[PDB]
Amino acid sequence: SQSIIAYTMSLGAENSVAYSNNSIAIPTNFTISVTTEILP
Amino acid sequence: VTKFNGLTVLPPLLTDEMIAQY
Repeated sequence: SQSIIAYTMSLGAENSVAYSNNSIAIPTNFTISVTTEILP
Repeated sequence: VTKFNGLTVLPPLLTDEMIAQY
């Protein structure tokens, strides 16, 4: 059932931004995200 | 913009289409 497949890679999910001259998006909820970074 | 005697020229992972999509 499970096997190695060959396919064209995806660079990200498609998301078309609905542009409008009388509309804006303002966030109402925030999430404090903690990310790591490792450098020698 | 500006061989076959053991010199293997491999193509990169992201071609000119994937850079244009980025």
